[PDB]
Amino acid sequence: HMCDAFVGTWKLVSSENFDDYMKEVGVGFATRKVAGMAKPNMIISVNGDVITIKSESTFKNTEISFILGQEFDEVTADDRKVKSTITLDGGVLVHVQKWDGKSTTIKRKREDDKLVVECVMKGVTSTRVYERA
Ligand SMILES: CO[C@@H](C(=O)O)c1cccc(OCc2ccccc2Cl)c1OCc1ccccc1Cl
Repeated sequence: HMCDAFVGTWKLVSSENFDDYMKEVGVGFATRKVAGMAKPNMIISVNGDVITIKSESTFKNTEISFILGQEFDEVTADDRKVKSTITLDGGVLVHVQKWDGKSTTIKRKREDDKLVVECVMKGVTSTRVYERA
């Protein structure tokens, strides 16, 4: 029941500073422009200890499955090959991605009827807000 309030189908409804986040991560111009248009649907499910997060959009479809605290390989939507670990901290899903001596942290939390995603790379934060689909 660890992630019950996250489970479901969610649709992106707002974004702030995502272009700048992507710049900080090292994403190139064309990918930033196209990816920045996307309004993904995020599908979160749990089966035993395994959490699956799918993202479906016009730009790319991604899927990760993981156990909390157990590192895994991830290919991001911008084609980074990262090592990821996702944990729960006080009801917030905390996702750290490491690649090329770089790191980014993505936090997902339930706030009212929304799922709020905060993405941080160095001093740059982006906020992505999802509603139930
Ligand atoms: C599933 O993770 C979602 C979420 O929780 O909002 C999420 C959290 C943090 C960064 C994300 O994309 C980083 C990216 C995406 C595209 C280009 C450059 C970068 Cl740097 C992201 O996926 C967003 C995406 C996922 C799949 C398909 C399209 C999109 Cl636009």
